[PDB]
Amino acid sequence: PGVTVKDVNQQEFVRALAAFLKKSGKLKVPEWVDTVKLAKHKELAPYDENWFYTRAASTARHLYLRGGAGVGSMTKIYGGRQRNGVMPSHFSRGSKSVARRVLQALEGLKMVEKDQDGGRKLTPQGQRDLDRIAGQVAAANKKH
Amino acid sequence: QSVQVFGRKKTATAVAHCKRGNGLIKVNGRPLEMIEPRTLQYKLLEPVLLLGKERFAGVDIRVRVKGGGHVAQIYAIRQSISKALVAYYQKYVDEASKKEIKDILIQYDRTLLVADPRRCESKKFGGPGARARYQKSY
Amino acid sequence: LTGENPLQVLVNAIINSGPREDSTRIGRAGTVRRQAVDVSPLRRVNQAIWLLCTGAREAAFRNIKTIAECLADELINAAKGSSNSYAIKKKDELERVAKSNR
Amino acid sequence: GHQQLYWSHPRKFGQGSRSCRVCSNRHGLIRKYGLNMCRQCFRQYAKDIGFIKLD
Amino acid sequence: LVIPEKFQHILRVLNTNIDGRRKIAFAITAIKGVGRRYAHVVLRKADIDLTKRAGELTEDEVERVITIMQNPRQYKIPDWFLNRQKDVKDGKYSQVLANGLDNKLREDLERLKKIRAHRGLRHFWGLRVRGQHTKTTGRRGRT
Amino acid sequence: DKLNNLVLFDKATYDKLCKEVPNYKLITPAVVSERLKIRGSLARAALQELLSKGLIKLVSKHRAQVIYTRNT
Amino acid sequence: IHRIRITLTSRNVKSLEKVCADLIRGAKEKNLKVKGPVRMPTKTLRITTRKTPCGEGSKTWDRFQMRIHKRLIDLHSPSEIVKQITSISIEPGVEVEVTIA
Amino acid sequence: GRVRTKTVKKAARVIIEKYYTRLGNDFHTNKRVCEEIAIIPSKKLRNKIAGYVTHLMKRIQRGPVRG
RNA sequence: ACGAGACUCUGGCAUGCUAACUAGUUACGCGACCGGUCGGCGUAACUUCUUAGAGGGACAAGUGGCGUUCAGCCACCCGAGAUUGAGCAAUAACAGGUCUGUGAUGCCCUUAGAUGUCCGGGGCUGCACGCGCGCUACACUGACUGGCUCAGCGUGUGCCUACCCUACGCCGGCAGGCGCGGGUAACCCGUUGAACCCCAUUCGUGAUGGGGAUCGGGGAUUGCAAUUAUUC
Repeated sequence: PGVTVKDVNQQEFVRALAAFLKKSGKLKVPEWVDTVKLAKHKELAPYDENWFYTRAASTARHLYLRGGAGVGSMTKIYGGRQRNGVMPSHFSRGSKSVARRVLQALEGLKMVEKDQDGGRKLTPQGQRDLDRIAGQVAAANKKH
Repeated sequence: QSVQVFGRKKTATAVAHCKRGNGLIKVNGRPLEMIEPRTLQYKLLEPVLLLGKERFAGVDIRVRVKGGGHVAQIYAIRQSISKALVAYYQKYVDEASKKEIKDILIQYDRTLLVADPRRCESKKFGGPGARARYQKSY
Repeated sequence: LTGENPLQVLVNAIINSGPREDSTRIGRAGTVRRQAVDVSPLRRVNQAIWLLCTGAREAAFRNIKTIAECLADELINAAKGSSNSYAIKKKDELERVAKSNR
Repeated sequence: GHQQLYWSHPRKFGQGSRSCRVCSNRHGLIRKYGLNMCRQCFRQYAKDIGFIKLD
Repeated sequence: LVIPEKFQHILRVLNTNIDGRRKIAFAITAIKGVGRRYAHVVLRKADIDLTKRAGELTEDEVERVITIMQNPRQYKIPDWFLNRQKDVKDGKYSQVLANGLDNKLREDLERLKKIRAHRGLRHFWGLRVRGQHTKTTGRRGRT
Repeated sequence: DKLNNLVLFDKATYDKLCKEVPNYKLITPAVVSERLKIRGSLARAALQELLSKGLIKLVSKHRAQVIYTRNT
Repeated sequence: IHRIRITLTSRNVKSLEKVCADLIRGAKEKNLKVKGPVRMPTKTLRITTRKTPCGEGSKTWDRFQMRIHKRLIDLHSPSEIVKQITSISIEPGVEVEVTIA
Repeated sequence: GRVRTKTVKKAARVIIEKYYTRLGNDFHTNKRVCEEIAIIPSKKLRNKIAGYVTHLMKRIQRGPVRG
């Protein structure tokens, strides 16, 4: 028993996990979080319907890796161009309306919350919870 | 004491703590041909088809694999496994068996022990880069 | 998936296609002929398939034979064993033209 | 007046506010690392300051 | 997964006759308000897909989107998704007729002419109302 | 050059063109794309539909090429 | 606490190495544990100027360069001994700083 | 171009005509001896001298040389 | 005897050495069950990744061939590497440029607005390419899953710098005019705050989705003007 957050690959087990978290149905969608520009480099946006879970994925990966961060310093990792017409490129950022309202829709999910030094951080009860979902699905249908 | 150089190449590194343990077949902790970038996934399947299942029942290689760059992080796992087999066989039974599997692996491909020395070179006067010069008018 | 002997793809390309002569510029005035030269395989492959790849890319830009299926035709007319390649036919006809310098 | 004119609409990009610390000249200034020398005076005094040509 | 969808002899959405030569379901080259991020907002707020066989299909998506975009202020969202807010020649995001004039609608010829502006001559003579440089570069933009 | 080929589907021209893939020993993406004069995505859909009924074993999905194998 | 750090900064490595080795020797003569010389990434100060005082001739440049090497040694001793051991007549050009934690 | 400058040639000739018995046919040992019995202010120049000394002793092993 | 070379800096290599509470280990471990290591905190391994120093290492050294069998040249195993960048750089000269870099200067001379001052006061940047340097990728390769590849060179504040680099919270949709902190720096920005190449928005062929033709808005980085060069 027991699995680690950085042992195996992520796509399919988070597919199952985010499918469960989208079929929960308790998430009443904030109505001012989809019209967001986010970034210019994207010609489109995620349609997984775990899209709020996608900015949550950015927060989760880039705060587990290096703590004490928000959703703007989370990308130093795609350097090169952002050919944006007449002005030069920029470095990634994060919309804070999106963060406010994912925070308002993330109470009770025990994933992440505002830390005590700015940004986001994994909750201890939530950390136990996510290790528990990992282990339980490992024992049940994903890693047995 | 402790002899540990693990694997590295170009920029990336697979820290290979070699000891006794489970030693299951895993790359980045992940299955045999399952890596997400999906480009160079066969390079490890080859040797384990020759010896047998008993040989990897006690070689735990715990790897901290960090580094962006395919030709760096890939081609460093082959270096890491070559050094793992070399150290295991040298310390345990004798260097003749290490001689043999190192012979097959290294004479199989030269480029493990040798990295590319090529690196971006300095920019110079009166030009957009290292060798190019600004257009000369008359 | 071929089911047959797999050597056919490698051994059905060039052994009759392979250019075996070319030529070089002439004198100080005149371009209507070209002094014959032939090489050991190394420079004949160098020159002939440099010009082959260059012509194929300059003219075959916007190719209907585009990648994700660009293995079959060239891997069957690349290595050895046939006379069926088309830029190769250009260079072979000009090879005969150059061969006429004897 | 002096106090009715000074620092009213600020000189947030003053170019005549600096000069070479050696020759009182305003062009070719090198303000990096607080040198505040014109480039010619800097080339004159570089060896004394500690800058050397290695490459 | 195959569809008995037939050859689309006639493709009329906005009362004009153009024959889409290429593939179908993206004949919006003449449709002015569907696609990219606003269409993605509509998609996330609509939950629809096109999992049927491609090649030959039908295009109710653009009709529905423009129909709901007749009154795009229903959600009381300050609308930065549209083409021309604050605009002259129509107070609200209302509807006007006839196409072939979008360039004219992005260069309103009456008020600029009546205000006697030199930027008006930039707009009208074909010069650069922002001021790109023209002699050799910037030879696209006024030619 | 508008491609006006046999694409129209009526009561008699429907069931006479979409039955070429599963009835030949030599089926390849090259033939269907650059020689069969109809879109190869229809061939991809036909292969996927044959996959759906357990004839082959899917491995991975792609926008041009289809990867299946069988072990029976 | 006895946490004392000595920070040495100089533009040359011979004199800096001599002073660090002398400090380590002085600390190790006495029964005094000292954390070895921590070598900082030796920031380099570059200044590129035009060679000509006028604006004539081919564009030639001078790439002047200043290297600043810095070391840290951490140890545990009473301040009387650190005052004793700093007095070693450090050669000119080696900035020495002593700090307490 | 790998032509040895007259500096290394003269230094090697002096070394070998003064210390003929210590040197041999091995580059490593010749390099070490050149370290011992001469002051060469450069490691590259020392290696060049040692290499030309090895070449010169290969010359001498098959007969006399004029310099 | 100068110059060339040597030399100096710079890369490219150390399962060797010197050892780092600022970035990188920990199984006398808790933040885990149906025996796979789990990120403000967990740092008695003299360190492999990082930093930088004392050294090592390459010499046409080994072999074959050519050559007076000399100096050398070519090829090939072995090798991290079989000439990586640069810097410095003779003698004799240009009536070369600089008196607008300089209390570096000889000679000779202007306005009474000493170029002493007067954030007093339309001097451009316009478009017959009259000229010169530039702003400049051609469809599966051309492009979107904050998408698991990816940076490194460096800069940064209270002596005339009260004109520093910015994290985090302002939430009209994120740089942002308001607050509140960090950093004189391997310490904070920073594992470098609206990123490359890539990715079923997709073209089974190509004037379309595939790449920007003047050129209007939603909130404006906040600049004595900006339009008669700042601004998404």
